[PDB]
Amino acid sequence: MELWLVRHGETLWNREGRLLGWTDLPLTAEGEAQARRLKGALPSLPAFSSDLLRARRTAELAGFSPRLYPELREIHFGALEGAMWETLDPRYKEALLRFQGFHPPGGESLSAFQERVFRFLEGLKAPAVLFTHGGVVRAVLRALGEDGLVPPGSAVAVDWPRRVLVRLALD
Repeated sequence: MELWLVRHGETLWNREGRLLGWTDLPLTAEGEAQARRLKGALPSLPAFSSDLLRARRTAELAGFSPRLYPELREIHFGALEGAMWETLDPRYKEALLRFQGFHPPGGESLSAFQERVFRFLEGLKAPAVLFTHGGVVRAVLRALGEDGLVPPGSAVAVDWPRRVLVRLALD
């Protein structure tokens, strides 16, 4: 199934390097600019989006009217919400780097996050554009055997659950 996954535009925490999960931050001026550039670059397909502000706003500025699904939200970092990557305990840094064995207090485990994301993708019956988060795109790319890091406001199209089709970044 052709699916286009879009990483929302940047927020202040991108430059600051803080774990951004369910904390509902707004896009920055540049973030909104990134979203606008996506308009006309994404296919005209049914759209879905994380219900968090930054994702919804990206979808809007990209020219879509998506149906909201919390299942497309970034992982819930719990007590680690807002933590600077830099100061993150080695055990947590490693878990996030290797994308495994991560269960922050008061948050969501990486295994539960993957289950949530993949269950949502499984339910899609036809091609669609998904406005989501870095961790979601990462989970998908990693499951397809590729490096999952993509720039804010960029997109990736995949043939789920078989392969990556294209990565699109705009300047």
